[PDB]
Amino acid sequence: KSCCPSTTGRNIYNTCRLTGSSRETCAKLSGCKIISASTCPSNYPK
Amino acid sequence: KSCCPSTTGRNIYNTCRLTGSSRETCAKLSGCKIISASTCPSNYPK
Repeated sequence: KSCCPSTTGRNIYNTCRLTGSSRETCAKLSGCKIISASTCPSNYPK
Repeated sequence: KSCCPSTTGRNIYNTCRLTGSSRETCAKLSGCKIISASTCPSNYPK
C-alpha cells in the first residue's frame, strides 16, 4: 500500500504510477512510503 | 497516547510512570511524545 505525507505527494505518486514506473520509483519522487498493510500511519495518511 | 522512538524510550517512559510522575515529565526523559490519537506515527512507533 502507498502512504503519502500530503495531497501533493499522493498526486505525484498516482501520476508516476500511470507511467508504468515501479512503486519504489514513484515512492521516491512523491515522498510516500510503500507499506504492506491495509492502512497508513498518521504521519503518512494520504 | 504515548509514542516512543525506541524500546529504550518505551522502557524509560514506563519506569518513570511508576514513580507517580506526569506523562509530560516522563515524555521528556524518554524522548516520547504524548498525542491525542489512537495510533502512533511511524517515527515514534514504540
